[PDB]
Amino acid sequence: SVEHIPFSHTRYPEQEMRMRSQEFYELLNKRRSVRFISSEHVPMEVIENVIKAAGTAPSGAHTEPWTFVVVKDPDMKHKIREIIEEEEEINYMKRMGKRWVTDLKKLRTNWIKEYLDTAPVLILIFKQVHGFAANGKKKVHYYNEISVSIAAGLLLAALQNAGLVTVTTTPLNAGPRLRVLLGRPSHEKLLVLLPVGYPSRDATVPDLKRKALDQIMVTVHH
Amino acid sequence: SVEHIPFSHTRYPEQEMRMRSQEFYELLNKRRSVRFISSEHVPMEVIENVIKAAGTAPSGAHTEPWTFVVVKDPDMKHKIREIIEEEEEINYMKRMGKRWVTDLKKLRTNWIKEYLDTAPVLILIFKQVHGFAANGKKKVHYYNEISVSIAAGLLLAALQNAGLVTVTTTPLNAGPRLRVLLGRPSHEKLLVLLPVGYPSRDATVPDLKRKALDQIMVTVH
Ligand SMILES: Cc1cc2nc3c(=O)[nH]c(=O)nc-3n(C[C@H](O)[C@H](O)[C@H](O)COP(=O)(O)O)c2cc1C
Ligand SMILES: Cc1cc2nc3c(=O)[nH]c(=O)nc-3n(C[C@H](O)[C@H](O)[C@H](O)COP(=O)(O)O)c2cc1C
Ligand SMILES: N[C@@H](Cc1ccc(O)c(I)c1)C(=O)O
Ligand SMILES: N[C@@H](Cc1ccc(O)c(I)c1)C(=O)O
Repeated sequence: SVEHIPFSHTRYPEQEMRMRSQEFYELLNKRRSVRFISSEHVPMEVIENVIKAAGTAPSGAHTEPWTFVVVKDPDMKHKIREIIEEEEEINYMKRMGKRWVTDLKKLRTNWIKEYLDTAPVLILIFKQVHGFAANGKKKVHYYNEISVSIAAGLLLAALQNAGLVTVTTTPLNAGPRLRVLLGRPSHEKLLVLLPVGYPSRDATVPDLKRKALDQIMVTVHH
Repeated sequence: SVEHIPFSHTRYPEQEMRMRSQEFYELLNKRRSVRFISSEHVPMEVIENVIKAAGTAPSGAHTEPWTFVVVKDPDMKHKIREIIEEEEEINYMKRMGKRWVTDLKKLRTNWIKEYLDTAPVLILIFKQVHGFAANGKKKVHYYNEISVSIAAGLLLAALQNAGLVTVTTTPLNAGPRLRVLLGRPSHEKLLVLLPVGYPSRDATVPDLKRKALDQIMVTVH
């Protein structure tokens, strides 16, 4: 159907591979989810580059099932805020349940989300649960959720790389209202919302620790 | 429950932010899924650094619901190969269906997977659909699949950054046999399998193109 071509690869000497892999780990390790974000301007060129980076993700059968909806308009951001705070309040009060609520205590999150106003840019990542071809026939988006999550991962990496912060959020039950507000089609579903900017001078994060290597990696012999 | 501490941030001057974001895009853009992988040795230090990088992912309510199972043993890799080829053959013949099969023609994939033997290292990413606390009580892993996929994304980025290649694979219906072979617990499920190494001198990729920016980005006023 399409042509297959020689793959062109950039290879480093081993020592540099070692250093690169270490530095990249050290860089990503400094990524923390930040819930206090400055209103300070960020260059749209950088925002575009991080979205381009996300778009380089692999996807099931090459379907690229993602839409990155960018919101900079203050009225639109605030509209987004109110929807989310409204739904999250019901979430904390009742819909998540006691266990989940208890599970969140360590993070000190609640239903008020100031960052949705203060962050200069919001990125809403929509997955396309199926697509359409040019003739208007439906196309299957194999593993679209995983594919879009991988893209989101790349996006997260690209933000850290560029010196920006965010917090990956899942505004449970806000999806349908957000879809309508933002004029997205019925086959798109909000996956995560990323408020983007610099951290506030007064930003804090929970003193969480990541697992040791021997807690996430298992090597298997015979 | 735990303490909240000042967040420490590394910030660049804007111009450098621009250049960094561009270079990182250009680096990731050169990532392609590679299905022809050399048996040449790769430093385990690098493999560990890419797994460490994956492990830095955010996760729902801080649950880190992932297990990276590393396989270098040739017997064990071959065992993995046979399970997958066996299941994939049924997949192409019958289980995926005509539409999916047609959808894969452009990639020229079939049920034979030489890379599972030739790649010096296989990484099987397992999601923990729920976890256990130290007392043995069950813990909920909120959005574990998304959380693990995001980790996989970071892993993919880390591989490209270190000059390694792979192909993200989903060996449909091979999950249960693979979990048993590899001694993983019942609450772990194989998400993707990544064969890792250098590309074969003769590696090819389909001449696919990515969407234009204006095809993935929408700005809303
Ligand atoms: C969720 C997911 C599942 C995939 N499963 C397979 C697979 O089973 N076999 C395979 O050969 N490639 C698989 N791929 C790789 C895609 O076919 C590949 O990303 C796509 O063709 C675009 O190519 P690229 O990664 O070089 O940009 C998968 C990718 C994703 C995101
Ligand atoms: C799928 C997913 C959903 C998340 N949803 C939220 C959310 O709705 N609200 C929030 O404040 N943080 C959310 N987070 C962020 C996590 O709480 C955070 O990643 C975790 O506490 C560990 O913190 P760290 O990112 O700084 O390592 C989410 C993370 C993931 C992976
Ligand atoms: N897992 C099979 C088929 C396959 C292949 C590529 C792809 O993007 C998808 I979604 C499925 C295989 O490995 O051939
Ligand atoms: N979405 C809610 C609750 C929440 C918060 C953090 C988190 O890791 C998870 I999973 C859920 C909120 O944003 O507060």
